[PDB]
Amino acid sequence: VKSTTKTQRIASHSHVKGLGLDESGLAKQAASGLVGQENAREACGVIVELIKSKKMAGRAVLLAGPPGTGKTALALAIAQELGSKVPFCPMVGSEVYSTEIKKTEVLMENFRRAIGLRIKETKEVYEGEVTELTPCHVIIGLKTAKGTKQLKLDPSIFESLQKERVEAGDVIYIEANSGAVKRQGRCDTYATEFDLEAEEYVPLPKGDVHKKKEIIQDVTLHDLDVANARTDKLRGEINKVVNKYIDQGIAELVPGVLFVDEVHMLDIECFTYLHRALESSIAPIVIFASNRGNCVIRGTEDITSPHGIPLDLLDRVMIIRTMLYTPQEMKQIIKIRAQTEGINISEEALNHLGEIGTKTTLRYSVQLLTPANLLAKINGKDSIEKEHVEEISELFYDAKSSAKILADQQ
Amino acid sequence: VKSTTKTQRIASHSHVKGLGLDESGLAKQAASGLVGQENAREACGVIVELIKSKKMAGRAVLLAGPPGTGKTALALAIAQELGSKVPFCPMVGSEVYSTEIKKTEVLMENFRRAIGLRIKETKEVYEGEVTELTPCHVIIGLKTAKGTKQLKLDPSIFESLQKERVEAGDVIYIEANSGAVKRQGRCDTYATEFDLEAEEYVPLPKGDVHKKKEIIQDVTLHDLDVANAKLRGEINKVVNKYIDQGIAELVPGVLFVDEVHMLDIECFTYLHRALESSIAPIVIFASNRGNCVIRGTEDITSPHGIPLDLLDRVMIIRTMLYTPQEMKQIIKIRAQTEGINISEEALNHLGEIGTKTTLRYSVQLLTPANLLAKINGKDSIEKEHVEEISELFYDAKSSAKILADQQ
Amino acid sequence: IGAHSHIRGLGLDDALEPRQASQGMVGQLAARRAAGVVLEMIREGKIAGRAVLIAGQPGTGKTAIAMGMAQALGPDTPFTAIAGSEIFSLEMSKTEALTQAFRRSIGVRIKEETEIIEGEVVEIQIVGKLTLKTTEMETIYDLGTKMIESLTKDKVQAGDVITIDKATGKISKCPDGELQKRKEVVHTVSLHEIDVINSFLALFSEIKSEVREQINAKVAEWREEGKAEIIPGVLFIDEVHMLDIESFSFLNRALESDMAPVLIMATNRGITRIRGTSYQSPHGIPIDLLDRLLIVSTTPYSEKDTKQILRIRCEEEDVEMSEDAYTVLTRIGLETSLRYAIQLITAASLVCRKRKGTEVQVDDIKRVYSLFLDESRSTQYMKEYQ
Amino acid sequence: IGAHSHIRGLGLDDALEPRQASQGMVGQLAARRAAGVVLEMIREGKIAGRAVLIAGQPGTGKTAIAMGMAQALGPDTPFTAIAGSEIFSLEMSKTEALTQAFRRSIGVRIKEETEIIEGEVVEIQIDVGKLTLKTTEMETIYDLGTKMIESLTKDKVQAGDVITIDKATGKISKCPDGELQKRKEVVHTVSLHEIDVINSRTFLALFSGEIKSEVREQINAKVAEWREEGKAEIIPGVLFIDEVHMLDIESFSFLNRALESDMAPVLIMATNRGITRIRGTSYQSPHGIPIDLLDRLLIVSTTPYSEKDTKQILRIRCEEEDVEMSEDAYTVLTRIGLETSLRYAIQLITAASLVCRKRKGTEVQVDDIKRVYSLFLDESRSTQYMKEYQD
Ligand SMILES: Nc1ncnc2c1ncn2[C@@H]1O[C@H](COP(=O)(O)OP(=O)(O)O)[C@@H](O)[C@H]1O
Ligand SMILES: Nc1ncnc2c1ncn2[C@@H]1O[C@H](COP(=O)(O)OP(=O)(O)O)[C@@H](O)[C@H]1O
Ligand SMILES: Nc1ncnc2c1ncn2[C@@H]1O[C@H](COP(=O)(O)OP(=O)(O)O)[C@@H](O)[C@H]1O
Ligand SMILES: Nc1ncnc2c1ncn2[C@@H]1O[C@H](COP(=O)(O)OP(=O)(O)O)[C@@H](O)[C@H]1O
Repeated sequence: VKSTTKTQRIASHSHVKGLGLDESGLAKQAASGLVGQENAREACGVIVELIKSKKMAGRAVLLAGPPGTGKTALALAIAQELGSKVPFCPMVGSEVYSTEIKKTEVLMENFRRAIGLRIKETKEVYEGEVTELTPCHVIIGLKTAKGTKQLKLDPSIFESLQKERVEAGDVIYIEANSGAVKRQGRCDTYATEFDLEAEEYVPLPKGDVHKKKEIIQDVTLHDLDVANARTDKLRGEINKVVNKYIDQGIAELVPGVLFVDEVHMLDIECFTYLHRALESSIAPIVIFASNRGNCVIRGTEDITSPHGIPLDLLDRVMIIRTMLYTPQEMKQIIKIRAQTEGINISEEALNHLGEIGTKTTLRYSVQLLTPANLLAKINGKDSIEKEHVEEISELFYDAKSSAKILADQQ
Repeated sequence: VKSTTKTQRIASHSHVKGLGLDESGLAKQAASGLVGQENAREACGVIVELIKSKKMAGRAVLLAGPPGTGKTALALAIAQELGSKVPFCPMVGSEVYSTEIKKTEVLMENFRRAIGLRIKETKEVYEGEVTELTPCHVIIGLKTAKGTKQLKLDPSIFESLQKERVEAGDVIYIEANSGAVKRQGRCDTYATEFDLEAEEYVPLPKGDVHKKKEIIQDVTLHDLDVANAKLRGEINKVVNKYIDQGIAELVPGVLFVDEVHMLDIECFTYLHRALESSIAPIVIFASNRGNCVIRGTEDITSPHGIPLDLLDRVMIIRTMLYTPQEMKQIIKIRAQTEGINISEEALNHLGEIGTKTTLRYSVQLLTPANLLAKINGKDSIEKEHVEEISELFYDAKSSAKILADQQ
Repeated sequence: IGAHSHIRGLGLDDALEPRQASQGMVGQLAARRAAGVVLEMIREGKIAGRAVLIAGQPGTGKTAIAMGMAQALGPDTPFTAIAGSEIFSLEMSKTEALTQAFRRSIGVRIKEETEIIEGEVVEIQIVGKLTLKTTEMETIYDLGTKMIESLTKDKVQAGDVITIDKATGKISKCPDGELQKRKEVVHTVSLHEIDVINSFLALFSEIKSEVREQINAKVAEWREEGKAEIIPGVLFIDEVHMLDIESFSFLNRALESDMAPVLIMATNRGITRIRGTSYQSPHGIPIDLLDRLLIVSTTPYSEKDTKQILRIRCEEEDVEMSEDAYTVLTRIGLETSLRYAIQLITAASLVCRKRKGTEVQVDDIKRVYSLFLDESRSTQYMKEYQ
Repeated sequence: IGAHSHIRGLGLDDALEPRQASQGMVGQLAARRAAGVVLEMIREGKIAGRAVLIAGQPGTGKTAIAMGMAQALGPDTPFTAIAGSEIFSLEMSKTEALTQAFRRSIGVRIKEETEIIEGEVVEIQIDVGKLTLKTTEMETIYDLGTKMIESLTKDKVQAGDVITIDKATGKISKCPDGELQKRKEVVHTVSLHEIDVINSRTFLALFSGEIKSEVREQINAKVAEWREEGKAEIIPGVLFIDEVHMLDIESFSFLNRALESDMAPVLIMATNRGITRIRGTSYQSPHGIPIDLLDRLLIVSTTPYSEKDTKQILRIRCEEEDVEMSEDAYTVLTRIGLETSLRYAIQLITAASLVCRKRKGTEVQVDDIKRVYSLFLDESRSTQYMKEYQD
């Protein structure tokens, strides 16, 4: 079915591809698009190992740190480290307070988004090593064990292949029955020292170009929810079918990571639901994140407990701190984000952006990039200079600065 | 349909017959039963001109002033100035959220009572100058341009005429199809210095006694709603049909909302949306507080409780306080309207009483004072009677002070 | 209705360089530059999943900048200005109020063939005829007495674009082509307009959901066919601090859709407790929404810009003012709100007409100032009483 | 398809004095006068709770009499001619079929509002512009168009060209000489069924049904609204059910229900069977009708046809078919219409015409008649010989 994921939520940290740790366990300065704080990264690796050892029975992770210190980045890194396709469901605690739907529905939906389903369906794929892409259309040669097998990939599937950024000398399979193209990687013939076997330089396929390959379909329970909806009855129906598929041996359940930011905004009832659900075996992780200390648990406006979580759940939570970062790490972070977004920026501009992030936050500094490059585009330049960053800083403000500006007069 | 109007509420301002300002724009000291409050009077005149110019585009008026300074009186004067039969519906916000009913329905009915209908219908009435009043089948002579007509009436119609205090030389019309006598006035033949043309000394009717008079009935939507007892909507459709036919001319009234500071923010939004429409009547507020907290917010404090949204569309008219002279004048006017003879020293004591507490208290003191004077066999009220009445009944402030003082 | 109907764009020239006085906007160069950046970001389509909140004290043109941006996006781009308190209404729940506010901003430009009775007037023929010339031919196209009166109302005889059996419009004397310009007028009808159409004292004496579903289906069908053109507009929510946490969550949800219009909010509090919950936050907005917010701050006004604004407004209200009157009004608008200053103008006009004058003097301005109290004076005077 | 397309009233008049030819109808004077009696009964309204049954052998004019009655009642009175077996359909039940038949027989003369802006065109003004229009009241040059002025130019200009709402232009006389922008009560007899079809959502529907009850309810409420207003004047039409004996006992009770309403149209039935089995029961009744309905039945017997009458009727039909034939060919056709059914004679007419054109003639001769007589047979002959093969 369709990938029903709020890409905008995780769109800010698509450069992170994993936790980036050594075999020993330590974390390097920068790896897999993760720079800066390392102790929390080692703790996240420990949590991943605990998951793989099946020791995370009814426990959770709570990431305590100031805003803009990589909490969501660390959760995404954990999700990546458990697998490339492992579901990740980032959420805020204030979104349960809906005006039409119940907090039960919102919490159930966010739980369902966080459980993956590996359905393997044997389908005839066009696995081959792309040789040429002559649109005469578009006839493409597919080198395989038999050899180059030229087939006309229709302009539509050719544009989908371009959406896969597929070039010559690349071993991929093109779903013919579904009319889709997906990048497996390049060919091992060009594997350099950084390119190894059975990786983003995959070897030449050994077999017929059209091979029935079990397509591992990564779909979440809520991804299957939208289809039938096009209701409680619908909920149960999919559950039984998925269960049966699991028993048969074609569907493998993969619990994901459910990240809840601003945990202090959940009521006592929501915490009870979270505890009840995470008590179950299938339940994914619940990675909390708190921007404050001791707060009064909402609903009971007399009792204050650490991080706003009730004691029954706090005693069953593993706490990981995060560091506030420094200008050099923040500048490296901005460099990575700019490379991901495709913006050329001067070093002095990077230093100014880093100091701005230290003043207000990393979120603001990251968000300032697009407007600055875009102002430079207006000016007719491709590179961002210091004056552009200064102008954008004096044009748009951050929440605290604006509030003070008003208070200065108020 | 019986007129559904809170006669008691407006009964205290029956002396008010208009705004009492000249054509130039400035207001005279005393006219049309209105004394003082010159600034607010001119403001009300300006608002009247704006309403008649249809330039009140989604706007309202807020009357700010201390208790007992004629805010309700000024609203009634505005309503009178827009027309004698223009609807006027006063209401204090504290009764929107009654234990039963629904705030929406209460505000709905309040709005309805403020929208009138000028139903002009041509009915052959017996408009003629009563020459003689023989009650036998009551052949009453009605002399007109055609001449005296011994139109045989019924004892019920004669009783109705007696209820209208119709005498000889009284130019009255007796709607023939309904047998209702309504005293238009006397004849212009007996007009004197005060008696004039086209009033309680109306001139001789020109034409046949049985003339199709274009009689206008003043009735608001709410009266029809109560008469027909959804149902409410159906009454609207019939009214629209009536207006479309060409005999119902809509006339928006004035909705006076006192104690506005104690109204829900939802009610404020509803009032805003209602006044957005073009057919909407003028919504006039009144308040006594300052920057009191909005009702349903608990943290935003805005002038007079009004939320900033509505209050950005509001024309504030300030009302001043009355000095002893004005208080005494107003008390004497109210006494005259009630038929009360009062001495000047009594009026002075009443004025100083009003200065301490309120004009309401001084006005209310009149009736018990007159009854006490009547008991002692005196036709007038002396200073002793007012002293005794003040010593008998108290005012909220003084009694509260007494209770707290002992505490 | 009315209000600030004098701005038809941001007036920031090109390359985000506000040219001071232009299409209304006569100040706030920083805010204008930011609004232009936001507009061209919207054009290039990288504002998805974002919003704009304009902070500033009352009377600094927060709504004016939003209206200018809406005009700059397109000549017929929908603009919907509501207030935070506007949602807690007796008839509709906050859900319905915000849904209506959103659908008010989603405009549909649907073509509609019409036989505009147009022609370059060569002679103003008086009920009767009216010579009209086009590239198609020239003939004495007949009009009514009121149609010719409106033709004289417009500049004579430039034009005129007389829509079929309807009013005219001044162009030049030169609309040409066919005497029957069978032009499919692209009517911009907002989703809410269609919804109300499918569904005169109704306000004195809310739509189920089936009508909504039918409206959505039909609009989608037309847009897909190529007849309609869904063009998201701009939704302005003044007094955003009045909104509570539950409505903020619905706003967050609605910003996720593909049809979501550009969301602009205005606030003037800072560090105010969220209406829902008991947690203080800037401008009373939950941080989940504040993180992805483009903040624009409107600076307070100076004397010369205030006087220019007043000049424009009097030009709009057909009132001539004495220069001393203009200076006194400017000083008033600096000591009090601009809104009160604008209110003063209409009352001064009637005060002038009372004495049968042609231009308002300072005396009328002072008389009306004494007549109608403003926000600050009324409170001060009331509390002192208490 | 195009049968009975010449029966314009009963053509008797003269205080119930049927003329031999009148307007198309020739012969069957007996039943014609009886129909005239019924016609006055409809006008006087003393037919409520009663029905008419025309008995007679096939092809004697029973359907033609019904067509004349509707025309005689009014130029636009609705007429519904259905067959008894038409109710046995798999799509609709007997209830739905009969309900639909009654609906289309119930006509409503909705006096549609038409703002007729007509007027003798003094000058054809091009075009979206106006057009010089003049009437007896005043000359008010009025609004026009291009596709419309194209129609006006395509029409006779100038010949009045009465314009109704900017759709029609009557080029009769210079007659649009009233008020330039006047008003008209356009007579429109929309059958109750016709209103139903408009509301019904659904060009191949006949190939790839049944009106919903709620749809029926709404238009019934609507019809009352216009009727009270004064726009719609319900006109009771004539419903003709051929082959009435085909209907079964259950349907007959339904007819009783529908005939006891103020909207019930005059029911005319036709059958050529004597005492037969009542469908749906095990009894024998005259005409295959239950006694309850038969008691209150105005039964008129159509006499068989005479020689000269058949010849005259043929003469009328050929004029509709634009066929010129010899007198001998006429007589042979009349003889055919005597030994066999009149319908068979009409069928031969058109077929013989193409015979004449085959030899490139103008007037059909006796030779052609025999050529088509041998080609296409009559139901009696086909059945006669064809059973002969069986034994
Ligand atoms: N360790 C990290 N590595 C790379 N990018 C990071 C890291 N931490 C934060 N970011 C950047 O910060 C932004 C996300 O903010 P984050 O701090 O993860 O959320 P939170 O404020 O909840 O901790 C992203 O744009 C991301 O690029
Ligand atoms: N300007 C005025 N002119 C004449 N009478 C007035 C005036 N103002 C008040 N009064 C009288 O004093 C009264 C009390 O006023 P009140 O009802 O307290 O006004 P509000 O409460 O609306 O300020 C009324 O009964 C009215 O007759
Ligand atoms: N840039 C501008 N150019 C011209 N008039 C303006 C401008 N900004 C505001 N105004 C006008 O000034 C008055 C007060 O500003 P307004 O937009 O109401 O303030 P705010 O929205 O900040 O409360 C309004 O009449 C508005 O139209
Ligand atoms: N009075 C008449 N005048 C002219 N033609 C008639 C007359 N009566 C019958 N016909 C002819 O006879 C046919 C009548 O159809 P008919 O067989 O009576 O219908 P049914 O199916 O009810 O028997 C028509 O084709 C018509 O041309």
